[PDB]
Parts: sequence; C-alpha cells; structure tokens
Amino acid sequence: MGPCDIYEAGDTPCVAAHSTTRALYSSFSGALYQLQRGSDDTTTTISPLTAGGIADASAQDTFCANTTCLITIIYDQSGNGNHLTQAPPGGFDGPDTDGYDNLASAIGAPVTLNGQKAYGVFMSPGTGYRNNEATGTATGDEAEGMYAVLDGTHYNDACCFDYGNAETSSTDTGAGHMEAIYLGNSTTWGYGAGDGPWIMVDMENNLFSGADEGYNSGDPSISYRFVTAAVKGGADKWAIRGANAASGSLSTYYSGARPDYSGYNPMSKEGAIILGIGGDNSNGAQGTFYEGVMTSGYPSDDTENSVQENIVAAKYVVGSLVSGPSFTSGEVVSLRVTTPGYTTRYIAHTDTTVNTQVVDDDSSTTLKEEASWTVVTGLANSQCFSFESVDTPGSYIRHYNFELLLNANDGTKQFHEDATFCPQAALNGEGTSLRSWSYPTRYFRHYENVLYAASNGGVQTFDSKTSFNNDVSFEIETAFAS
Ligand SMILES: *[C@@H]1O[C@H](CO)[C@@H](O[C@@H]2O[C@H](CO)[C@@H](O)[C@H](O)[C@H]2NC(C)=O)[C@H](O)[C@H]1NC(C)=O
Ligand SMILES: OC[C@@H]1O[C@@H](O)[C@H](O)[C@H]1O
Ligand SMILES: OC[C@@H]1O[C@@H](O)[C@H](O)[C@H]1O
Ligand SMILES: OC[C@@H]1O[C@@H](O)[C@H](O)[C@H]1O
Repeated sequence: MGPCDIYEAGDTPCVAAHSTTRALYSSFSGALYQLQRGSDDTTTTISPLTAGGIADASAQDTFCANTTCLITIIYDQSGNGNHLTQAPPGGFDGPDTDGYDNLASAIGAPVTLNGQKAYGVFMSPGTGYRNNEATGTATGDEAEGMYAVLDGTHYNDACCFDYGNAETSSTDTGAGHMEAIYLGNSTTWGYGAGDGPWIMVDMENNLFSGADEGYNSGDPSISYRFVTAAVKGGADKWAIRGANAASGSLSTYYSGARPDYSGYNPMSKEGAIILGIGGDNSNGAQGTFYEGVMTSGYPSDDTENSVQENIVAAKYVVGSLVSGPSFTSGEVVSLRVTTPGYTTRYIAHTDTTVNTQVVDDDSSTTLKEEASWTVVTGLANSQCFSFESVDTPGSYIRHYNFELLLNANDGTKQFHEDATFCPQAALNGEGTSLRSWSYPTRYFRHYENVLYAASNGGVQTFDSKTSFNNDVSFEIETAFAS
C-alpha cells in the first residue's frame, strides 16, 4: 500500500497526489513528472521503475546529459488531472517571462529511497507550481487533509513556501480563502517556538502556528533533513502534525477550533493547488518538495500514522550533490576558461567584481592571488564548496542579484547560501561546472568576461543560451599563487 492506498482505506481518498520521487499508489505506473532540457527545449517524462515503485532517475540522467534540465510538470497520480505546472503571475509577478514563476531545476534535490536514486523538487526564491482548475479538491468549508515530505533545512522567512488549497485567481481574496501547509521561519504572521522553521497552516492573510494570530508556543521548530508535514481542516477544526520523515511518529502541534477571527469559520476554500508560493503568488520563499497529496474528508490520526509509517518505510536518504573532478577542503586552485577564444583567461577578480582575466607566469603576485582560490567545505552544505580569495582571506565568491561578487563572510545564512556551489562534471566535458546550491538552475558562467550565476536561458542578458555549456565549464589547475 502507498500513502493514497492508506488514505483511501480510511475513507478520505487522495484527490491530488504529487511526487517526483515515487508512485503514491501501489498500482501507479504512469508519468510522475515531465522534463525539459535547455539543449533543444525538447521534453520527456519520468515514470516509476515498476508499478508503485521509485522514479527512473537514470532515464533523467540520460536525457539531461551535457545540458540543463527543468521540471515542467509534476503529474497528479490520482487520475483527477490536477497536474502542477509553471505558476502564473497573480497579486505578485514571478521573476520569469510575463510574470510567471521559475520552474525548478531537475537536479537540486537528489536522494535515494531505500537505496534507489531519485530527484526531489528543489525550489529557490521565485520558483513555483500551480493548478488553478483542479477537480475534487475541497471548496467552501469542506474538510480535507494533506501532507508533504519536505526538507527541514531548506527554507527561509519570505512568503511563502506552501503546498495546499488556494485561490483559483492567484490573488488574495481574503481570510479563509486558503488552507495549505507552510514550512519556513516567517514571523510576519504566526510563528512557533525557537528559531524555526515551523510547520504552519496558511489560511490566507495569516500563517497559523496555533489558535492565536502570531506567536503560539505549541508549535515547535522542526528542522529534520526530511520532514513529514501533515495538515487537515474541517468544520471549525484543523490540526498540524509533524515528524521526521525518516523515523518515528507524527506529533500533534495543534488540534482544535479555527482561529477566532473573522473569515476563518466557516472557511471559503477555492480548490486551487499551489506549491512553493503564496496564494497571491508571493514568490520569495524557498524549500524542497519530495512528495505530497491532498484529500477529500478529514483524515483520522490513525490514517495519518499509517501514512507516516509508509513514508518512513520509503527510507529517504540524502543523495550526492557532486559529480566530476571536485575538490578537497584547503586545496588552492585556479579555474581556467574553456570557451574557445578565451582559453587563456582565468576566474579572478578586481575588488568585489568576479571576472575572467588573462593570467600567466608574468602576472603580478597580486593578480596571481586574485586568480587563486582556497576551496573550503561548502558554507551552507558540507557536500559542496565555497571559494575563498587568496589575496583577500575571509571573503568568498557569492552571487548577489545573480552576479558573482567577492564579499566578506558575514556569518549569515543568506551569505552562506549565496556562497555555496556544487561541482558537476563539466557540461562541455572539460573540467567542472560549479552549480549554485541555493539556485540549482544557475551555474558559474562568464559573460563578456564577467562572472554570473547564470541559467541556460532566462530573463537576464547573461543567461544567454549562446555558448552556455562552454561558458560554464572550467578546468581545475594548480593555483597561480602556488
Ligand atoms: C529566520 O532564520 C534566520 C537564521 O537563523 C534568521 O537570520 C539572521 O538574520 C538576522 C536578520 O538579518 C541577522 O542579524 C543574523 O545575523 C542572521 N543569522 C543567521 C544565522 O543567518 C532570520 O532573521 C529569521 N527570520 C525571522 C523573520 O525571524
Ligand atoms: O496568508 C499568508 C499569505 O498572505 C497572502 O499575501 C498570500 O496569498 C498568503 O499565502
Ligand atoms: O543572487 C540572487 C540573490 O540576490 C540577492 O538579493 C541575494 O543575496 C541573492 O540570493
Ligand atoms: O565571457 C566572454 C564571452 O562573452 C560572451 O559573448 C559569451 O557568453 C562569452 O563566451
């Protein structure tokens, strides 16, 4: 039995089931999600290896070789056709073309389920999926349940990393017009105990951690690498239950009446489905989605417990984020450009501007150091790395507005994430391609001799597809600064 088989057995069937890692029905063998590669913009789908099995990761690896991939669609496994596609603009515009939100990279969240490789949906700020014409989802004050397996270490405090029921117009139509899971450490509305993140319920114009607007001591911080967030809502009742998706049971953080404020009872749910964004399309949040569903009816705690047991049984384990050459902490290197006509240039910097410059043995000691980098354990992820300037110790290469800059480490999470890059076998086959950890659709990329965190095609001029593969491939050589 899969999660939806369990929910069905409890008389509160899935009306929407999404996952890029596995089938949520023991009998599902259809498409889990769709891919699109930057090379030729063609697409393909990824299905379970076997009915009710794990996603065929190899099929994706094959399709995305020597290029970049985006997850265009996360299919609804229930049969209701509630597929999630690129979120459109609404109260707020997304950063993509015509106000749409970005699609997520297909390789930002590698994992293994009971030993089998799979990919989750790593969502950076500006990313979002949605379906504004879903079927079977609860509307009005109708009861519903939902859960999602997320990454408790990947989040932020901006609105809003959600998964659940939302407005069909992508606008904030008022209190009670939403009901979705939220995971992050936003304190703009509600918030729990500690430093966060907290699993809360977005009911529109409020993220609730409990009965009162704002602070609620009953909602603990939950930062497990894999978090099971289970939320449900019915006639003047709702609950928050959380757990380590890798082990143990669900704990109830809240169970009771609707917050006693106008508009929350009865609810006015609209039935749309959102992922990684807010109801009005607020798109500043980040997070990772592995699997999740929405149901019809209020799930009993027993049913959810069985679901949690199934998720634990799935044995989620973090996958490798690195491929190709790679480095060792403390190693000093120089990175050479492999793009024809610029092969004598190296990644260097002039003050805070990271760029490429012709560097050779006749270069000054200062320029040699400016083109030399001390590789250290990734500031935001120990699997990846951060690049510290040799001439300016304490400063690292970090992206800011997608431009690579050399700034001093201020010790903040933001800086840490902006300065973490994951090595990937060079797309052009020559050396390495440094993929941004926080924005997996972006790579170290030189454009007109300046470094950026660029995507294979995009709204910025430096995201040009022209010479992308070459512009993101660098040869690792001995540092000039020795
Ligand atoms: C959510 O959590 C992060 C991480 O603990 C908080 O970020 C810090 O941000 C403040 C405000 O800029 C800085 O003084 C600290 O130096 C940061 N600490 C770290 C460890 O990065 C963030 O403020 C929290 N958000 C809210 C709304 O409370
Ligand atoms: O309720 C929290 C957020 O506030 C509104 O702006 C968004 O639609 C919603 O997700
Ligand atoms: O580079 C993209 C974003 O721009 C800046 O606002 C942030 O520091 C960074 O994460
Ligand atoms: O960075 C130098 C060149 O400038 C641009 O024309 C290309 O993207 C790049 O190869």
